[PDB]
Amino acid sequence: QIQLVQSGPDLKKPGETVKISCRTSGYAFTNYGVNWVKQAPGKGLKWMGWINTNTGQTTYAEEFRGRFAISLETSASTAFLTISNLKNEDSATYFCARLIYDGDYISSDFWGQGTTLTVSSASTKGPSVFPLAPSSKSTSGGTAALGCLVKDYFPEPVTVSWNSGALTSGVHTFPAVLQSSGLYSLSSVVTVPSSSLGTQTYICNVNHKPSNTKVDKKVEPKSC
Amino acid sequence: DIQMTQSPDSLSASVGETVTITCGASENIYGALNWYQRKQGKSPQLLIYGATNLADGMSSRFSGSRSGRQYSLKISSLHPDDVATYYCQNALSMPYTFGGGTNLETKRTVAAPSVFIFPPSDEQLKSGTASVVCLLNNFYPREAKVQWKVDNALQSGNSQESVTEQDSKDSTYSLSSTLTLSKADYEKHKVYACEVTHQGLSSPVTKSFNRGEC
Amino acid sequence: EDNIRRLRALADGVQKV
Ligand SMILES: [N+]
Repeated sequence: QIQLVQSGPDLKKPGETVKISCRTSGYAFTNYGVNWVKQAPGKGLKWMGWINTNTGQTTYAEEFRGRFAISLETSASTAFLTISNLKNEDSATYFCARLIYDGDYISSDFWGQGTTLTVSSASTKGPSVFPLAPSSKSTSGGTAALGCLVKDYFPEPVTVSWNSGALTSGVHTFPAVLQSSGLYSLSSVVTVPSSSLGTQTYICNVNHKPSNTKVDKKVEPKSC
Repeated sequence: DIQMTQSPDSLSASVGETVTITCGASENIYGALNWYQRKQGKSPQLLIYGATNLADGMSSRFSGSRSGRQYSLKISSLHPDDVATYYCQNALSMPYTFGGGTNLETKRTVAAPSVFIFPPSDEQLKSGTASVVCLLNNFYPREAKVQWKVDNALQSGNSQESVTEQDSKDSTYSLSSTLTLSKADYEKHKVYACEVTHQGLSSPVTKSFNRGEC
Repeated sequence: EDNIRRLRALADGVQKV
């Protein structure tokens, strides 16, 4: 299977340097280009640049010509995006995509999962995870809702999953919102069968990689 | 550099309806145009290449056309899972610049939210804070008014809302409202309630609990 | 129009598969 796996999210201070990696597999690395796309929050896709995985030739959009460098580790089928002298405006999610050219048309046919970079003076803070316990007040006949409150973290992102991924149906993970404190908070909820309560174990798995915070919170019923 | 002008910014249509998104190139780009679909929380996916060619593993309901410097993405029959942001891209000469993108949403019938409420956990209360959460599940349209009342006193300034992106199966939204109090303030009151006002509700709905029982 | 497309790609150094 063709895959492009990028390095994880990162928090950097202004003026520092970050190196984002794109580890590819499932195809002949040096027969296809690699290009990078930036997406700042609440903005569209912005094409950044390209590297020839064979010749090493690079080309950048005007905006990114100065502090940005695409490079290779060919033996490892990997491409890198290096950003120097980081600015607050560099906070964004970066994608690498495979660039294919079939002799007629050029396109990004396979994409990495994205890498979220935050540039900030502030230090990282890991979330506190609290249960949203199911009760008579979160029950509707045969369905009950329950969840996790993921509170007070910085920066984005945080990943939330249920029962280590085994539970996906009925899950709503809400967009993070900024609190007055300058920290994010979100909740993840799932609707499940009421008859499963007290029998089916429910655990939300929360991962905040920038702070290295991993929490598995078991959510149990409450009297209400 | 080629500038791509995408139109419109956002677009809403009923299921089964045909939808059209357009892109204008600042110069002739000779049919070298891609469309990408971006579903919420996922990576962009190649949708159309060479202006008119369907990418591998994408629905035949999608097609592309060209008229001079005007490129069109067409969906013959809209399905709920088509909700996404669509991007065109200059693919002739570098830089392969994108258009501004188009948010596609579904129109569906009004749907009343299911309202649930969660009292703060013991673990949180031990830390000195109390977060109360009101959940509005699976409703349409997105517009909803949520109000908090503590011992029947309307709250202001101490709550925050978050709403999901439109659901790819039933085209509904969900919303969480979180009310945050100090533990001290929380324990000075009994009845916590959120009152929900919505198109699908003939009159506003209240979900409430009594502290000390919760 | 494949004429121009192929020239532009050539000009940019794009890898053809
Ligand atoms: N997007």
